[PDB]
Amino acid sequence: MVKVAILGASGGVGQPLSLLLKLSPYVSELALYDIRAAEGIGKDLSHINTNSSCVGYDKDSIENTLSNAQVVLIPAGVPRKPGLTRDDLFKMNAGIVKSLVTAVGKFAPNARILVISNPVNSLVPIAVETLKKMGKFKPGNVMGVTNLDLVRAETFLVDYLMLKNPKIGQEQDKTTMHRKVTVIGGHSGETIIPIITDKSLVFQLDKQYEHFIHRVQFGGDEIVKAKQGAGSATLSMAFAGAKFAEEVLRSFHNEKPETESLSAFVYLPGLKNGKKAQQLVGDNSIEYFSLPIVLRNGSVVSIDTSVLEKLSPREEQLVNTAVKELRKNIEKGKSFIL
Amino acid sequence: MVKVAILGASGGVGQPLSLLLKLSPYVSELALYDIRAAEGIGKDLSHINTNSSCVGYDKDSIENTLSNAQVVLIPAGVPRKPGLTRDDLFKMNAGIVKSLVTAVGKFAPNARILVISNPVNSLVPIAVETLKKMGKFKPGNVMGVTNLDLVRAETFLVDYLMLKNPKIGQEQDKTTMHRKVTVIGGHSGETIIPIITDKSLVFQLDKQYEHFIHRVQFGGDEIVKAKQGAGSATLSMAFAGAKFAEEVLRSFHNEKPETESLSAFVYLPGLKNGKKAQQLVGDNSIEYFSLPIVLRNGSVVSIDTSVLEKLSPREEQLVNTAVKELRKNIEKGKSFILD
Ligand SMILES: NC(=O)c1ccc[n+]([C@@H]2O[C@H](COP(=O)([O-])OP(=O)(O)OC[C@H]3O[C@@H](n4cnc5c(N)ncnc54)[C@H](O)[C@@H]3O)[C@@H](O)[C@H]2O)c1
Ligand SMILES: NC(=O)c1ccc[n+]([C@@H]2O[C@H](COP(=O)([O-])OP(=O)(O)OC[C@H]3O[C@@H](n4cnc5c(N)ncnc54)[C@H](O)[C@@H]3O)[C@@H](O)[C@H]2O)c1
Ligand SMILES: O=C([O-])CC(=O)C(=O)O
Ligand SMILES: O=C([O-])CC(=O)C(=O)O
Repeated sequence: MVKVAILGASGGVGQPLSLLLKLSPYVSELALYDIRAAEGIGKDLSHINTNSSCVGYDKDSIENTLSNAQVVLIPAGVPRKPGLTRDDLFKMNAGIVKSLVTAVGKFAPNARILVISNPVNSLVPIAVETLKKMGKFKPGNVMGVTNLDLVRAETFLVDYLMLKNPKIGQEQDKTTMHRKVTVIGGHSGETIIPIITDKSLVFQLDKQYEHFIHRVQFGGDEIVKAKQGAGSATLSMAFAGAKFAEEVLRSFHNEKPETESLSAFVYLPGLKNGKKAQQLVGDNSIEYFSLPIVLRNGSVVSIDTSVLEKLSPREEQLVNTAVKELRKNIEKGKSFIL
Repeated sequence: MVKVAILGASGGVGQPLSLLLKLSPYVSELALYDIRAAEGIGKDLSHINTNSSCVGYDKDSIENTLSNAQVVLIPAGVPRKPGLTRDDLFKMNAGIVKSLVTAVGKFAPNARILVISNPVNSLVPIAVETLKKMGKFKPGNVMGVTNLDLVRAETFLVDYLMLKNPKIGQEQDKTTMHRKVTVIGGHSGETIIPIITDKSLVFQLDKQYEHFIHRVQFGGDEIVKAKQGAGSATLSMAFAGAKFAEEVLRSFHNEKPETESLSAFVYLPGLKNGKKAQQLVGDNSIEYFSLPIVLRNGSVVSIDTSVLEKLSPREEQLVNTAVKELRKNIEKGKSFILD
């Protein structure tokens, strides 16, 4: 059935991501690539008694890694650290994503590409425009992994209900809260739009609602601070990213997604209902948004816009703020490569 | 239901181990402790949408880490390195285990203590002899985690079958192969004893038997070599360690273990059928061996000796060489405390 490659497998995200993917029953080969250390990490994980073969490859061996792959996860990139501006991160990461995605376009042009590298809002456009340049772009096959934002929302909605109201918070199970909240937009504090779909819950949060919003939005900053400068979220990204990959993998075996309204940052003009999404977010030419997606054989075949149809006034304002930032993020991406 | 603490949570083994423990439905509170970085790693994991509450703690907060902990995982240690002698490696890890186990004795004396630190064969006797001296030693509660040996055995059994007979290789599920192989003894190449139960797997293996047996025993080395001196097994360890802790945690909630003949390195004299095990291994005073255990409520209540009762002439030969070296491993640990 399905070969997964992981480009950037040896990093803080990449190792535990590789570990979690070795545990997936949907994977048949697992290939790990990095500029260093991947062969040892693959060997390490090949001892695990799950059915997948796991090989890591050296820095000169991206082709062996990619050849025949159906899904390509990209945790490669440079993470936030104290000596580094957003613009530093943007340019270094843009080079990485370009080379790795050019490698995909040459060695496995049909694979579903799941981009973890940050800034997702501008690097996804880099991915797409690189593939378009190559004549290799399939819009269903390029996904910005924004699912860590959904993981946080689920977690924080329970943690904020516990605080306000130990009554209601008892009955909440963090593992199933995706029934009650959906995250859309982009992946930065200006662009993350948490949409509580259970309107009762919005009211029960009361004055903790605005804190909840802010917490989901700035979760990235929170871990950077916790890790005392040197480090960003790694382990929980690995988790979120493997969860998303597992939905993409499910969809090769004709199975229902476990997350209701699973979102990824996708190219609206190439996907069904993208034009309706554009209108619904108030901007007729915006090219990318993180929105709930429908998967078949690991490709996005439609966008489900339901969550855009019942926005509160407050949420409309979050959308508006997101759109204006996103337009700039996208343009910075496209123009770095055009 | 249960509070879990991880001492050494920021290391190569500890971070992935902590992530897997965050995903356990059996855990109420997950507490992480290291000489460095454990607070950020706890915060990172706290964002994961599973029900456990995860908090990390600085080097001076082992007190709050251990308070009400019922299960303590110890991945803290120094791993193998291109530089280090056997004896210098031992010295460093001995101090770390004595020190962390003392704190357990002081702040969570009832906890089930799961020792991942290596050398397991000597570090588990150090934890016991530390606890005895404090008057806080319960034999059911100290377990050297040897589960990675089982994991490799399961996996190399299939890898080796494939290359011999693909018809049968392909028939196997790497994941449930703890019904067809059980590992006993110690955790080192001289002490690991893979008992292929289901015998006709041994004849298909043919001259790949001695090759397989050796692959399992020297798994650690293989990773050290594959990581080109700079690290040992981490992620597979976190996996094998987390599975093992899961069986421990599972036994708190009236559930059968998922792993048949689940082994761990335990103190024979303090344990039901421990005497029977010593006889069956051909050493009446050997105080430690990794053997299938029965867990009631986190604690080892008996040793199941079945697996020693029926042994090939080759398997008794493996028991023999393991016991000789284990005596020295156990003495090397006991004397570190009994000095
Ligand atoms: N999408 C999200 O929600 C989210 C969350 C957390 C982190 N991130 C991002 O994920 C990325 C990785 O973070 P980390 O903490 O794992 O960083 P890291 O520096 O620990 O690891 C990145 C890895 O990428 C590898 N790499 C670099 N260039 C490469 C190339 N050309 N080919 C293959 N591999 C290469 C490095 O060797 C390293 O092993 C960062 O860009 C970070 O901003 C995204
Ligand atoms: N049982 C097994 O089968 C098995 C398998 C693999 C590794 N190991 C062993 O596990 C240990 C960990 O290896 P690793 O690769 O994670 O090493 P590492 O060096 O990556 O991790 C060691 C961690 O232990 C911490 N530590 C040291 N002293 C401490 C103390 N007093 N209190 C709290 N934390 C402390 C360090 O700060 C670090 O975060 C080693 O001894 C290694 O050989 C055992
Ligand atoms: O904040 C960062 O740089 C990494 C990230 O995307 C996150 O944790 O959300
Ligand atoms: O070999 C080492 O040094 C670490 C270990 O215990 C293993 O991988 O089995």
